[PDB]
Amino acid sequence: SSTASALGKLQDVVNQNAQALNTLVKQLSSNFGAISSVLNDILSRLDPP
Amino acid sequence: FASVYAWNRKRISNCVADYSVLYNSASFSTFKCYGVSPTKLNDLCFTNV
Repeated sequence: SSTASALGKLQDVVNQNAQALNTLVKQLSSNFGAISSVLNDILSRLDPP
Repeated sequence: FASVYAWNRKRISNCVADYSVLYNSASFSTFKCYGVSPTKLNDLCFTNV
């Protein structure tokens, strides 16, 4: 009831999962060398070639 | 007009620009645009010109 930090393993697992998912979602916003990170903009501004 | 070493620079904002009438005229010898297709110049609203 009183002493904390006795459940490090479960919290560590949850942290690993959440961090992996968060970085996967954040990776979506990168530029990757293109001119924009959102596909609706690039489709609606350029020519197909 | 001016020379090449004292080129006039002007701002365009708070106006309704029509590019189709400018484009369809054949008086322009060359009209080559980068990053935007001229045909789709009439569906984009900008910040400053």
